[PDB]
Amino acid sequence: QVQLVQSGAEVKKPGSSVKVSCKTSGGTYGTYSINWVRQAPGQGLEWMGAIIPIFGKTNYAQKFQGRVTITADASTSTAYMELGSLTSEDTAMYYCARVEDTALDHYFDYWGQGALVTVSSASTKGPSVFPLAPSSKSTSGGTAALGCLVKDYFPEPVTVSWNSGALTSGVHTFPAVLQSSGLYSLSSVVTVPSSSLGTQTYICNVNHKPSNTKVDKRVEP
Amino acid sequence: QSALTQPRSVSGSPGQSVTISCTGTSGDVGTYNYVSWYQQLPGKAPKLMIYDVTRRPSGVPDRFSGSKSGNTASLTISGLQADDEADYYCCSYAGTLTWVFGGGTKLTVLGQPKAAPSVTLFPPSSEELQANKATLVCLISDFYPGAVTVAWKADSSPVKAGVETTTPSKQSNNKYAASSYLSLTPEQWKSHRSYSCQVTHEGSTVEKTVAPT
Repeated sequence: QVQLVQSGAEVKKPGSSVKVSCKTSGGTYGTYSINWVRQAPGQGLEWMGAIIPIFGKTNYAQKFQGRVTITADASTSTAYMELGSLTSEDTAMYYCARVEDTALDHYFDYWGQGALVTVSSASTKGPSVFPLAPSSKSTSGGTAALGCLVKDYFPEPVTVSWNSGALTSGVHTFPAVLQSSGLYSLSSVVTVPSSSLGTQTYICNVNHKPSNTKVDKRVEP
Repeated sequence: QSALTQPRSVSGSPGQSVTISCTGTSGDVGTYNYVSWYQQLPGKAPKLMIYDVTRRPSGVPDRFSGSKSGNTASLTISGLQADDEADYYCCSYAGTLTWVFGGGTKLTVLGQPKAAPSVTLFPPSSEELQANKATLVCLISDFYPGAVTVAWKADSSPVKAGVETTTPSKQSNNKYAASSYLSLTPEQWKSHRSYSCQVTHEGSTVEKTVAPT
């Protein structure tokens, strides 16, 4: 199937320039266009510009003309968007979207997963992970909530799995809070049978790609 | 050049019908029949719902229909379901290789059955206390409607410092969840007899309590 996969999240200093990629696979070489749309936190989608790589054609919205440059390599079906003189107004999620046929289609059918670009002078910081032990019992299974506290990381986002994917449902990862220090913190908890915790070993795996950090933490009574 | 005009929010009960407007100019909406509509769930990429003012892509339920009159297009949702709660954005072609988006509309489905919140209070890990910190973690889940108020207590007394609470977020079962954190030094945690997380939902106040014991 058609897949648009983007570069990861990144923190950039004010005045720097940022570059985001969008590789398309499964997508019928031809007159497709790659459009770049940004979304500030809690705001709406905003079209920035577009490229037709087969023709080398580019266009931009008036708000971003002169500051954004979109390039492409058809040989690897990859598009790039570079945005310069960054300020904190540019902190946003940046999506690539695709138009399959520029002559026939006038809408976006496929979207990338989005890359979050945070413009800040603060430094990247990996998270500290702590266990939230169940420490309680209800019945043979009854109720039991255990989890992991992912503390003091910057910037967003972090991903959390349980037992590297072996434990999948009844897991609940809460959205992060932004503390007064400018650092983020979240929690992720699983509800398992009370019998399990004598038997089974429970590990949470946190991935913070912006800092290239991975943390495994075992949750014991 | 400027964004298309959409209402900030629309609401309806399950089984009802709602409509979301999108007003542009003669140059984009009034000229082309290339209006598209995208749905965005919390924390995901947009999904195409009604390209070509009236057409549905395959897989999109027939409850979503599209309309246009003059400079204004409209997304109509019939038979509202809880799974429809999301941000909806309209988009219009505005000339060669040019598109303009609307500001977005938040769609919430009210009137679903009430659900009391599950509350779990976690004491500071002794690993964190070894690292000279203490964090009280109060997690609230499985409640509807999606709004609660959280208060913290030091043995009976309201504590308002070091408290950070998320906005409510939707779970995969169409219920809501949130979390609150109380930052304490190890000494403040050890010196008190107990700490309390009190969650209020639609007038009902429940609480959990942890102790240094």
